[PDB]
Amino acid sequence: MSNTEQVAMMHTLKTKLSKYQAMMDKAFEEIAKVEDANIIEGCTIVRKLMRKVWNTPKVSADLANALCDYLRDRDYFDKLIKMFISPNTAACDQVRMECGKVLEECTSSANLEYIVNKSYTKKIMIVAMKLNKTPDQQRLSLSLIGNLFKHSNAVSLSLIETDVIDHIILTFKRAPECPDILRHAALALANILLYTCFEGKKKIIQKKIPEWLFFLASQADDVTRYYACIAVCTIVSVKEFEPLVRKSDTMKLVEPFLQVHDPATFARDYHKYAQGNTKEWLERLLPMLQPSRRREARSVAAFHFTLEATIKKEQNKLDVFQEIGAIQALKEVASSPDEVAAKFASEALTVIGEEVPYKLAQQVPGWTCADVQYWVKKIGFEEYVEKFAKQMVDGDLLLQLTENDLKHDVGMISGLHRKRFLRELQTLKVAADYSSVDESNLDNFLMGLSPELSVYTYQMLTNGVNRSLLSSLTDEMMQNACGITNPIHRLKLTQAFETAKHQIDVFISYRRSTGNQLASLIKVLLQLRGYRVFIDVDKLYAGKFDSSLLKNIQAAKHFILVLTPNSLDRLLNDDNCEDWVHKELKCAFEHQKNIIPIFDTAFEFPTKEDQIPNDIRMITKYNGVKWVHDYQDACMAKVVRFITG
Amino acid sequence: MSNTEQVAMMHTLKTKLSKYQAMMDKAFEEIAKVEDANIIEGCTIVRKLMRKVWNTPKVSADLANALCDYLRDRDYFDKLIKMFISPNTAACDQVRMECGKVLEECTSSANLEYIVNKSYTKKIMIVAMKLNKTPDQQRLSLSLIGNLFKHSNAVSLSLIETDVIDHIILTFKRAPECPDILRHAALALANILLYTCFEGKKKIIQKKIPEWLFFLASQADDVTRYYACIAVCTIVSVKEFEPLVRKSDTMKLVEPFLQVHDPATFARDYHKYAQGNTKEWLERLLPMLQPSRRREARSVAAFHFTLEATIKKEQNKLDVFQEIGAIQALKEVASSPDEVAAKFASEALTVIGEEVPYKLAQQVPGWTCADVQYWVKKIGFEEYVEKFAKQMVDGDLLLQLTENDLKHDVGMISGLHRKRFLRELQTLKVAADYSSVDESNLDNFLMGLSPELSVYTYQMLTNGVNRSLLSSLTDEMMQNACGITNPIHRLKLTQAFETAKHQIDVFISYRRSTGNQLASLIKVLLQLRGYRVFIDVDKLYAGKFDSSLLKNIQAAKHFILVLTPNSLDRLLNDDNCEDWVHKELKCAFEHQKNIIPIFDTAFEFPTKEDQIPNDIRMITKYNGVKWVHDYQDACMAKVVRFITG
Repeated sequence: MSNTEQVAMMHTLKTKLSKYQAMMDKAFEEIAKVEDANIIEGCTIVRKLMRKVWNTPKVSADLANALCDYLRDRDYFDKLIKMFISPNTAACDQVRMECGKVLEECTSSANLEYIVNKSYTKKIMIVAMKLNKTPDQQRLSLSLIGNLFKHSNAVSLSLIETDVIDHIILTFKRAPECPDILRHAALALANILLYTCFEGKKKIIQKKIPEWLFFLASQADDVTRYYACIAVCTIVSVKEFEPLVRKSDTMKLVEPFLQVHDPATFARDYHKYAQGNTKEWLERLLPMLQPSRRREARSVAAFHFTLEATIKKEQNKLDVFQEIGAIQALKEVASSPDEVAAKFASEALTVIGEEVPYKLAQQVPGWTCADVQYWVKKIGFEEYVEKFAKQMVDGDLLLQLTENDLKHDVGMISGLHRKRFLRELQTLKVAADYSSVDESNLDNFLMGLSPELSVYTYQMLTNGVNRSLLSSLTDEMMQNACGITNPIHRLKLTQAFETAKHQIDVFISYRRSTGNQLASLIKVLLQLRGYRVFIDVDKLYAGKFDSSLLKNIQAAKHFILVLTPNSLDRLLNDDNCEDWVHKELKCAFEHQKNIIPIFDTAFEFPTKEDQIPNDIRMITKYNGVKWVHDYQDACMAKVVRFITG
Repeated sequence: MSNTEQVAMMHTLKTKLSKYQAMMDKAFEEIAKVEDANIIEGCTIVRKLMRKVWNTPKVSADLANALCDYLRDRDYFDKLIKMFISPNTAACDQVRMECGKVLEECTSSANLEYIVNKSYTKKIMIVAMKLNKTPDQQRLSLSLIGNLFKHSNAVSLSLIETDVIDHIILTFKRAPECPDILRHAALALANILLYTCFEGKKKIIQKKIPEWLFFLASQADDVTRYYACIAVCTIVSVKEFEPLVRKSDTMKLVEPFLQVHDPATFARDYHKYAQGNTKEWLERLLPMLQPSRRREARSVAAFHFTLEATIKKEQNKLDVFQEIGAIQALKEVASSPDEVAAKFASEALTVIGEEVPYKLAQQVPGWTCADVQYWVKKIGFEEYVEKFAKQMVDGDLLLQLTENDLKHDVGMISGLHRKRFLRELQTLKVAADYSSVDESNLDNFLMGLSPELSVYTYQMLTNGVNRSLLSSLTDEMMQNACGITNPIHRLKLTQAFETAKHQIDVFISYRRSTGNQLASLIKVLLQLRGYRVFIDVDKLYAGKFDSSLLKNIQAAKHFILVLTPNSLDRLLNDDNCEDWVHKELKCAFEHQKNIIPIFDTAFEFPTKEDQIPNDIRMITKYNGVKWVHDYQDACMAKVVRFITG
């Protein structure tokens, strides 16, 4: 499998993770409504998504795992557990069903560990035992039960205390008409046997489980038979229980069942149930290959490891068999006289092949020059690798590259070759993880905004940009400092800040008939001293009378009221606030403007002050400037003092 | 056939598909009225279009198929089915007829599969059996019947349960006068026999069908005879049924009927009926070439395969005979002592010739360097191919090319060579599918806007443009980022975003005798300022006063009122809205015009403002301009400011 494919996988993973995180959040909004149909629909969407994820060509396992992690990280998993185990869920069993199905999809090793750490284990087990009303409930029950049985020996042994084995027996005995029940039963038995001590195995066997595994291995369903063969061969792998399985006759079915199948053919049937098979479950199956075990057990183990090798080739994770050392046991079995086992082991070793030179870390800033060399080589620029080495290019340096650097320091002459190269580098830039350095999850943010914007991450990050600062950038800063020359991309992120939401110094109020002199004079005089001073002289707009007359007051810090003879007279009995000086002054009072009356020399307050409306009457008590034409400069200085405080 | 022709075909296909999709939509808008003449006319147009499509020089089959797909995709096909089978259609059987004729054109393999998937099959069958009232009904009936008989064995067998065979017999027996009836009968018999199991074949034969096929093969019509010869030779190809045909002279007619024709002459005759001939129908005919079958059956099969080879040469799909392996059976027959069959088989093999090196995928971004090399070669740039290879050019890179890249990295020195090359590349760009990457069918949108604009698709798509954003682009973004340097093309898409929304600009209201000279001057001054400004004097014609006065206001955005010594006067107590200035101003308010009073130099509002009707009273509290004759230019500047903000 190529480095182009390593990149494509990483890229796809990051991309679809970002996408499915968002879609999962939407589905979790329907869950978080806490309404039956919405929880059902949300869980249905999550279920569909998780299955589609598992059906994704090769990143399926990683993408499933990452979403299982995200479910824990978001507490979505915790919420599902609570909204499954809660007795209130009896209001609609279909809510419990959909929650349970999702939990089934999400029962990763780390999710089961979470369940154990939070001690939900027995609650979930009992609630699975309560899921019994229909074959669907029974299948889901046996599934969740069997999934709990993928945790360590102590947990399985603790769960034996529930006597769920008898519940399992009764479940398949009730509804053998469903092959999927027989599958989930045989699965549960395989899992518990694989994940239990000698004592617990003995307790399981006492429930006539070898004879029930004979029953299961006698069914028409190859997946049930596969699990039944694994389960009995797990028992057979223990010396003292071989006679009990011999008495069950199941070993006599085992090898013929394997003989009439091929692991890779069975893989295509088994895929739906192969999804979620894991390293520690392989580590526990590995002992069944050993020459100490029965030919039957060795044959099952060999067939199984070939099947897994097939799947792990597709996943590009054949390394697991080297990590657990299974390759040695396969060689032993391939050399053994157990022809069936030896064939399957030889076939498994045929699938094993050879290692990758490097698995590249998605944290590409951490790349050594050796990594860059390998990448460059594999993307088909071999003749330049020596020059990259000579230039001592590293992960960080790659991310900074421009065509000039190629043109000059790499000496890479073809513009076309540069285009080609840069396309790969852009792909890589998008694909790369930055969480190594991105404290702010700016990468995640950009991906969410649009995936390609990932390309800019490292530049802006290294310029010291972070997720909080994005609000504050000009198109210039973006374009130049962050190098986002594409205006389309700039527009996209601009839309984020367009959607992230949701001055006058002095207003002059005056009498239009008489304050006209003093007010505009004040306007002009204040325009000397650098104040923005505004007044309804020469300015009105937008048709129906301009509400600017109050908006301009709201924007103003200071409110000057010109008081000329009889200026206040029309405010008398203006209780309906019809007078515009009233509207202006009321607005000033409501918005706590720094209000200054300026008294013309001839001004006098109205005799009937009590007739001034209550909301504005306070103006008769206010702090103001008696305007004296003789002392205009001093009067204006006083006005400025009231403005400056 | 050249790659230039592959491109021309692909181009034409994409082009005419876009066109005929739009035309089909128009016809479907007539159908969607659910009114007899509109359904009839729409279906008539679709029928004409489908026949014209079938008459299209090369791409006929693909274009027909793509439109059959589009019909399903648009649910147009579903609508036709419903509007055919519905009992309400008995209101006008001509509706059912036109729907049925269109369905006949549109009964591709996938369309028949749709019918089967939706279980409409028996409903359509029975309704076809009800189409019996005229020779036209009978022909269409036998057609739809025969078309249903081109689905797989189980469907044909299920339709035998209707005893439609007796209906078929009675139909042609009723109307022997019509060659087209005899054709659709012989077709239905050929199809059902070709698409049925042994048991169903036996049931068909029991309806005296060999003797009816004698009758049909005895008729003067060569197309009826062809189908009759195929039908009997289908029966003759089955061991137990040779005597059931041999009871009749039909095999004795068969070879002489072939002998007096040439497959290519018959192709030109049969064309009308040669349309729609599937691979699957060929796959079922292939066994009739085998040396196990009669000389008659081998002769029919050989003649037929020559005829089909003739048509598939024209359609550029000779590959079918390699895919189904018919070439081997033709070689066997060509080697056989069946001289007539051997001649036709030799002629068929003469037509077969040799394969194309590549059939290019219209998804040209997916092209390998090998594909580009092949393209470059075939467009007549062979001497550069090695340089393209050396430059490692791919599908994506081709789409990015500029003359600079040719000039430098290809070292294509002739500007003329570049022009020539770019012309082909533009053609290819237009022709190419992008749906591989275009989530939004922006390609389709651009094509619909104008086909050549396809040229820009890949650039803007790779810049991250999508169908939603197009509204929002500046001429700069278009020109520069999207590279649409042709302003004409920019204008075209500008028209699209103009018409993504949705003349007198300013109306002048006045009291006639006092707005007068000023009102007129306002028109003149605003016309000097470029506004199309009109007045009460101008816009009264050939009818009632209101009915010409007011319409100007709705089309205007801006509404000036000249306020004057009798402006508002006649509005007082005008509760019945009798005053024309009232009607004008009310209309302005109702349609939210940005209304601006212009106060004459000696203007006063009515002090008895409370007598102004409530719907227009707001005008006394409006943003206006005091006209002062001495400052006419400043006043008009102010008017412009109120208009523009």
